[PDB]
Amino acid sequence: WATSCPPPRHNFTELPRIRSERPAFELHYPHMVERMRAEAHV
Amino acid sequence: VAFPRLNALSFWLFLFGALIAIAGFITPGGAADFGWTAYSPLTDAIHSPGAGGDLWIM
Amino acid sequence: NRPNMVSVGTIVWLSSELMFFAGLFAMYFTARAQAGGAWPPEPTELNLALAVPVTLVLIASSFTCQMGVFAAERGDVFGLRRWYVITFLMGLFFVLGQGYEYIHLVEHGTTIPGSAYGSVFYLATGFHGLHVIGGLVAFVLLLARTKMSKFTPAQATAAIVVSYYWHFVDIVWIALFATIYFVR
Amino acid sequence: VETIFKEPRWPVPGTKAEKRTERLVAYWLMLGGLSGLALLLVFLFWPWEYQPFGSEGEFLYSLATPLYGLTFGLSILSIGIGAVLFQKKFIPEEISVQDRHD
Amino acid sequence: QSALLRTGKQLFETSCVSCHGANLQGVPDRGPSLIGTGEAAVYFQVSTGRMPAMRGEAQAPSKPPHFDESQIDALGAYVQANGGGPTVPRDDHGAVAQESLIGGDVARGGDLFRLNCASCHNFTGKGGALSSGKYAPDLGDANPAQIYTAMLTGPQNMPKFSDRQLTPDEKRDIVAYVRESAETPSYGGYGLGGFGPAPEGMAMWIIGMVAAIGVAMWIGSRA
Amino acid sequence: DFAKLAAAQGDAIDSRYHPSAAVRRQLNKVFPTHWSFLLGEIALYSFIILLLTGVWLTLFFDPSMAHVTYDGVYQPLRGVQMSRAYETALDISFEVRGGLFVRQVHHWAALMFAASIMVHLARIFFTGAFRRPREANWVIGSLLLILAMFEGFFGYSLPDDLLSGTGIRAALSGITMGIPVIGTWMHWALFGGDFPGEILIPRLYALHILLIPGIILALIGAHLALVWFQKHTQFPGPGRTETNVVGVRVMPVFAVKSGAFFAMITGVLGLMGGLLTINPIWNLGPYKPSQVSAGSQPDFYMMWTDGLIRLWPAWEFYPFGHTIPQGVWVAVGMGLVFALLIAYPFIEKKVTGDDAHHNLLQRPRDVPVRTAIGSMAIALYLLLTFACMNDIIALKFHISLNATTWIGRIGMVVLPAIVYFVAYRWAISLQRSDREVLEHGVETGIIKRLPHGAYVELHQPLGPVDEHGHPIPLEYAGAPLPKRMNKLGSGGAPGTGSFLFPDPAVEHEALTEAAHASEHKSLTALKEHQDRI
Amino acid sequence: ADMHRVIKRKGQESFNFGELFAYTKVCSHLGCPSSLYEQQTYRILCPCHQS
Amino acid sequence: VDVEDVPSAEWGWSHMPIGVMHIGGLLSAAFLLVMMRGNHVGHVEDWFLIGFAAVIVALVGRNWWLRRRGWIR
Amino acid sequence: MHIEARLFEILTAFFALAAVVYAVLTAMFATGGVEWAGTTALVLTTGLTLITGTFFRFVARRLDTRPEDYEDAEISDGAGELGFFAPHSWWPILISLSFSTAAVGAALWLPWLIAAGVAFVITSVCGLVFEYYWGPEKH
Ligand SMILES: CCCCCCCCCCCCCCCC(=O)OC[C@H]1O[C@H](O[C@@H]2[C@H](O)[C@@H](O)[C@H](O)[C@@H](O[C@H]3O[C@H](CO)[C@@H](O)[C@H](O)[C@@H]3O)[C@@H]2OP(=O)(O)OC[C@@H](COC(=O)CCCCCCCC[C@H](C)CCCCCCCC)OC(=O)CCCCCCCCCCCCCCC)[C@@H](O)[C@@H](O)[C@@H]1O
Ligand SMILES: CC(C)=CCC/C(C)=C/CC/C(C)=C/CC/C(C)=C/CC/C(C)=C\CC/C(C)=C/CC/C(C)=C/CC/C(C)=C/CC/C(C)=C/CC1=C(C)C(=O)c2ccccc2C1=O
Ligand SMILES: CC(C)=CCC/C(C)=C/CC/C(C)=C/CC/C(C)=C\CC/C(C)=C\CC/C(C)=C/CC/C(C)=C\CC/C(C)=C\CC/C(C)=C/CC1=C(C)C(=O)c2ccccc2C1=O
Ligand code: HEC
Ligand code: HEM
Ligand code: HEM
Ligand SMILES: CCCCCCCCCCCCCC(=O)O[C@H](COC(=O)CCCCCCCCCCC)COP(=O)(O)O
Ligand code: FES
Repeated sequence: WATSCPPPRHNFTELPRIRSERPAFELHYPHMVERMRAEAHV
Repeated sequence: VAFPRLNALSFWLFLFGALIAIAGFITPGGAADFGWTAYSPLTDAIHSPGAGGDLWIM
Repeated sequence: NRPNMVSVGTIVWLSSELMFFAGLFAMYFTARAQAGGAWPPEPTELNLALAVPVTLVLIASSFTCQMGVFAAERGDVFGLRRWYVITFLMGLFFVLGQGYEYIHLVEHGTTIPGSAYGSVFYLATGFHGLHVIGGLVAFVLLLARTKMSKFTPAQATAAIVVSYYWHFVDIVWIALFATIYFVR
Repeated sequence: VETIFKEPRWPVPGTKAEKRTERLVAYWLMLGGLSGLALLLVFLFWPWEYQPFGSEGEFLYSLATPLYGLTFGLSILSIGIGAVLFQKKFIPEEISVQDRHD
Repeated sequence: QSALLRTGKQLFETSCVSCHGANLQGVPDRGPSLIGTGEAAVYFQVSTGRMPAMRGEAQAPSKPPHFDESQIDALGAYVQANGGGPTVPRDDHGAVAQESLIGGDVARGGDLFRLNCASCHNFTGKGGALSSGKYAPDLGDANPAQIYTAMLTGPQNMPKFSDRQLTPDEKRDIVAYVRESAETPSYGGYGLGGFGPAPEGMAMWIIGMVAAIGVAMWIGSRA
Repeated sequence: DFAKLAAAQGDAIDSRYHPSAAVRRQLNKVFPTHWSFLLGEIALYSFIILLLTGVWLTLFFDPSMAHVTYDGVYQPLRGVQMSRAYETALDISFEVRGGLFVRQVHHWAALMFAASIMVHLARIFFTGAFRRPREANWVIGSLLLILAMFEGFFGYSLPDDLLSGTGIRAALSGITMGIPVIGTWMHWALFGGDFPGEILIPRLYALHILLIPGIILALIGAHLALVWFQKHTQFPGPGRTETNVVGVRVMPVFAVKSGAFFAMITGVLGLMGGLLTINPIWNLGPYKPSQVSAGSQPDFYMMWTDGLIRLWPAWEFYPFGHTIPQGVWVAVGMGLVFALLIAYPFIEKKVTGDDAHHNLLQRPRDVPVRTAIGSMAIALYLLLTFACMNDIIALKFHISLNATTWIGRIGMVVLPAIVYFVAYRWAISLQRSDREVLEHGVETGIIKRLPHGAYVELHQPLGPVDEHGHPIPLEYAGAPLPKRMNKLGSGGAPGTGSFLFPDPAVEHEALTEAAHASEHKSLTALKEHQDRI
Repeated sequence: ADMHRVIKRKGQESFNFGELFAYTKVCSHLGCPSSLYEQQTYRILCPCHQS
Repeated sequence: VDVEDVPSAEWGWSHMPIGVMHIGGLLSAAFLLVMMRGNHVGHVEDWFLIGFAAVIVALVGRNWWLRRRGWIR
Repeated sequence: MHIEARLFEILTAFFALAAVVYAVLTAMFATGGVEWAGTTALVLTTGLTLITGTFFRFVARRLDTRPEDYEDAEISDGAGELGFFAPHSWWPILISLSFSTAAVGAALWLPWLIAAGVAFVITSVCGLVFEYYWGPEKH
């Protein structure tokens, strides 16, 4: 979900920083990076 | 993928393998009639002599 | 560094091949348990005067195959060809040795339809013999590729993964040789 | 007709590869001669007469005609292979352009 | 021998009653009557492995035999005891005659085979295709007794050849041609299946033309 | 010694016939070196082998239909009544040393001759070699194909065996007598009476050894003379135009290549004649009208004729006390195919409207309509050929015989339509694949990850490059475009030496420098010539 | 047992001797001998063009 | 046709009129239907002919309608 | 690639325990003694993970931390050429057709068709292997 629809021949014209299991969510919503880390554990 | 050529080989190998098993219907005896679990000795030449079962195996 | 993608793929596929021989071993062991006391039954008479020298040749082929791997990693394409040609010749002798033993066994009444032991013995060893034949084809194909272009690290990788298959084939035969000719 | 390219196959003399290529062409020609000689000997001395079914000589007669084609076929084929190799390894490579005037 | 008849009925009760019934009258739309078929029909149908059948189609094909030689004789005797019929030839020892059925005049057998047998099969007896789904099988695996019984009994779609239409001497000569032509090696090399132009053309296109074209690309150039 | 003799004879010939300008103009002729241009030589070489083996067979064959009693060595046929044609045919294969080998090679040579013409016809059709000014050249070749089939058909009918006699009885008799108004008059005239008569085999023997081969040789001579004097077409490429031929001269490259190719064709035919049994007439038996066999197929080049008979439905008309059998459909359809094949270039030039001089061949992908039409014709021919073999296919492959007839019947129209659509798209699809290389270069297959995470594939430009990495797109020139980097020399050389031991390094470097220098000027010479013109 | 399924052709009703029928061996299509007579299906097959 | 549809448009015959293929399709189905007039007693083959003829007719009609409405050219 | 090898070792331990327990549980409790067809598969199932797991262990101890094996790795750390990946090839469909031809011959037991399929497979496999190594034509 971090690439265009449809993806190019090599699937990626760029790559975001991968720090968790949801790199696309982190990239599209930078303001939620802090919330996910703090609220991860109940 | 790791092996682009081998990935394409899997598709065609599967497609031609699937067609061979289905091709038992055009035979006069018919396709396989012993079930997908093909229990023994039902799948045997004595109990399954037609070519439909042979095409199913290959 | 870097993991060898071709080596990883070959090793992963080689492990799957072991499950193919698992089915063949199951047929032999299932028939062995139903022998009732005679395994192998008459008139089958296995001889170690021919199996042992042929088995030793196949074992010695692994050493020559490994010698070619060292030459391949060193960049000596000619040294790789010399050791793999010798390995091919001794690997071919295994097929001829196995085929010669098949002729005598058939003439003595041991055939695939003749006995249940003949079925488990021939399919288990014959399918391994097909693997040896397939390995010999791999040796020829790889050797033919060495004269097509310069010796590249990718070319050397193909030599290594071919030896992996040969080592797997030799190891499988040792299990088959011990199970059949010793565990009776 | 204009020959725009014409060079010898072995500009560098005294090379082991050139001698090796000379032997390779000769080996195919020698094989053709040996097979042709075999055809002469097989056609003259091999048992060719028909043998009835169940006879001792039936197997030998069954190989009479197959041996005739094996020796004759391999002889001229080997000569042709050597001739092709000589053209591709010793005859100079040339490119010629001819005006059609059609 | 009462033991042989009882043994044959004992095999019949567990193998053949499903399609032929308990009294050999035949189950309608499942199997015909076995009354009058004789021992020869049962012997051929069991030794060739054709019976017991497993399903209804164009022809039940051949398969490995379900009963051994002793059981075939018992099965044949039980059917023979009900309605009679032709019997398989036997030698002096009482076993099924195999070598004694070979005729000494193959030339007559070849002409008889061409006139009466080479229509459904081919000249060399390789087989042929019948009307719809049915097909004549290969004759290279049938022993002389099986051929004799097939001529006597006339399997599914095969005109019955009686001992009057074809005398035992003629039948013995016919199987002589069939048995001889099966094991005579081809004289011009590989037999190519012995079917005629059909394998010859396929072998030509895949061998001679492949080699000729492959040689041409070696000699010639691309682009 | 030998050098003096060479000049002695050379001056002797020149002083009498002055064959200097003529021979030099024949030893300087340039022929292109494309692999597909050797396809026609296979048919020519096969015909020569047929001439040599055919002459040998005429010294032992007695073409008679008089019944005789066999007294030869073949035990399974002792006493069997047969004609003299079948009597001597067995004598050749059994009573003559090497006769079976010659008989088998001759029959295999005929199959190569028929197959080579079909393959050679495909190249002429798909590459457009039939266009102006070679319309008559196509017509002459088309007659050769028709003559070859009938010559071969009369070939295996000579031994008078039950397999071919059945084929003669159906094809030559029933179709001929089923023709309207003048159908039984031709049959009566050709057979000299009712089937089988007593004159068919001698007449067929004469037509097969003298008349038809004589016409074929005359047509081949005109065909080869026309090709030699009207020049040979060449594929588009570097230095290739429409007013010049690019290749090698006859002496000595083409003469050696043509002579060597003849030797290897003879070896292939010689090996097959001595490794595969063909037409085992002794196993077939003499022809009797009361005897028949399953699988009575003719030879492969005549199977499509028999396949049309099997597939065509039972459509007869009975107008006012007369009868038009199902053979009229096959007879008319057979003539229609020959008429369409011969007159194709004129049809194409009338439809397309292109009536210009053509010397450069067209790639099959560049002409999708003709490629689709040819693929459609090939598919129809293959379906007709396999329909003739339906009974054996039914027996071997476990298919209902009624199914095989109806599969061919429905497939006779459905399959050609499907193949035309696929071939039309495939040919146009190939053009797009070439356009990709022109505007993007050859894909090296190497994937590189950019620092920002972009995945790109390294491309090798085929020409000049613009400001940045991307090249300027080239224009299609009708020539094949490389798509594999190994074909461009990126793979290098393994190293000079034997298969087991390496040559000295100085020798290897000298040889690789010589090879690299040779390819540098070989390509430059073509570019220099191309730029000049 | 199958005699009740026999259909007679006009002008040929009395051409049989009971259960014995005589038919020409020459196929009406092109003249091949059509002698692949199946006894149960009562189908005469011509091996040349599958009639 | 033009370059974008057939890149080698000027290098050879690349256009076939749609009328020939449409009429040929109708004749293809007509030939399938008329073949039901035969000596065969079974009707399994008759239904196969009907299905193939219907499929061909549907394809021809679909192409003609799309061409008429301007969706495809 | 420590985690990659740990996955196969975890499977190796369970497969080894199941094979040993089930063999010893059928030798004294199953009717007829050891279940052979059934045990042999379990024992060699461990070998499948053992071979892959051991090789991954040896590979991991040779190479240092990869960019994909680094908890906090940057995208630019992996910049560079990855390797060779085939752009296009029609050889795989020919190999499948060649293998299917032999299978049909094996199913119908046609010795000629089996031999043709085996020859086709070798020819098709040769093209796949040599596709990216054939040199330029020497003319
Ligand atoms: C440059 C190129 C030019 C040169 C090319 C030419 C090469 C030719 C190759 C072959 C040459 C052989 C010469 C010797 C001939 C010979 O002396 O032979 C003996 C006998 O042997 C067979 O007897 C079998 C038994 O021995 C009998 O006991 C048994 O009875 C009998 O059974 C029949 O009879 C029964 C009733 O009796 C019936 O019940 C039954 O049904 C059947 O009819 C059997 O015969 P059959 O099954 O026919 O074949 C069985 C075959 C198995 O097949 C085959 O070889 C198939 C392979 C070849 C056939 C030809 C090609 C055909 C192409 C395919 C059809 C392709 C189709 C694919 C479709 C794709 C596209 C379509 C859409 O096993 C064998 O021989 C094993 C031998 C293996 C040889 C392998 C070749 C080695 C090559 C190595 C090269 C190295 C060179 C490297 C140099 C650097 C029969 O022939 C007999 O007549 C014959 O007499
Ligand atoms: C017009 C007509 C007759 C056609 C209808 C019959 C028909 C449908 C043909 C195909 C028959 C088949 C293949 C049936 C079996 C089931 C099956 C697997 C078919 C379809 C499967 C499918 C769709 C895909 C699987 C993969 C695939 C596409 C490949 C198939 C590979 C094969 C084996 C194809 C060949 C089929 C075929 C019709 C070829 C026959 C070749 C011929 C004519 C050879 C004759 C021949 C014979 C008869 C010999 O005895 C012989 C003996 C010794 C040496 C040589 C030969 C020899 O060449
Ligand atoms: C034993 C038995 C019972 C069996 C039956 C007998 C039998 C079948 C025997 C046949 C034996 C035969 C025919 C032998 C073949 C020998 C042969 C062809 C060559 C021997 C030499 C060889 C193998 C190679 C090296 C020797 C060498 C010097 C090679 C080339 C020789 C030279 C310089 C000239 C060629 C001479 C030659 C023999 C070849 C003929 C080729 C011909 C005639 C083609 C010319 C030609 C061609 C090819 C065109 O393409 C063409 C296109 C358009 C218009 C016209 C032409 C045209 O005329
Ligand atoms: C078409 C009507 C045939 C004629 C003419 C001949 N045979 Fe036949 N044959 C035919 C069929 C349909 C079958 C199989 C029937 C079944 O139920 O499976 C057979 C079988 C044989 C066999 C058995 C071969 C075997 O099982 O291995 C033999 C030996 C045989 N036929 C011999 C034979 C002879 C000698 C013939 C001439 C008198 C003859 N057949 C003609 C079909 C037809
Ligand atoms: C016995 C039959 C035939 C023989 C001996 C034969 C032989 C040859 C030979 C040797 C050539 C020289 C160039 C080449 O090989 O491509 C040639 C060219 C040619 N042939 Fe054939 N061929 C035959 C059948 C045919 C057929 C069936 C056709 C057309 C339907 C045909 C049409 C042509 C044409 C047009 C050329 C010239 C092509 C060009 O100049 O590029 N020939 N033939
Ligand atoms: C294009 C040319 C030719 C073709 C296609 C051709 C084809 C054939 C074929 C297929 C046969 C069958 C062989 C067999 O069944 O064993 C045959 C037989 C024969 N051919 Fe030819 N042939 C050609 C030229 C010639 C020539 C030039 C001659 C004589 C000089 C000749 C003489 C014979 C004879 C005598 C036979 C019968 C011999 C026998 O069947 O044993 N043929 N021909
Ligand atoms: C029965 C005997 C058959 C003889 C066959 C021909 C053998 C002799 C070859 C003659 C070649 C002489 C070349 C030469 O250098 O001598 C030359 C003689 O003068 C000539 O050029 C005569 C030209 C006639 C040649 C054309 C005839 C056909 C030749 C075809 C060859 C394939 C000597 O030239 P020079 O003095 O060295 O400059
Ligand atoms: S000849 Fe009897 S069906 Fe055509």
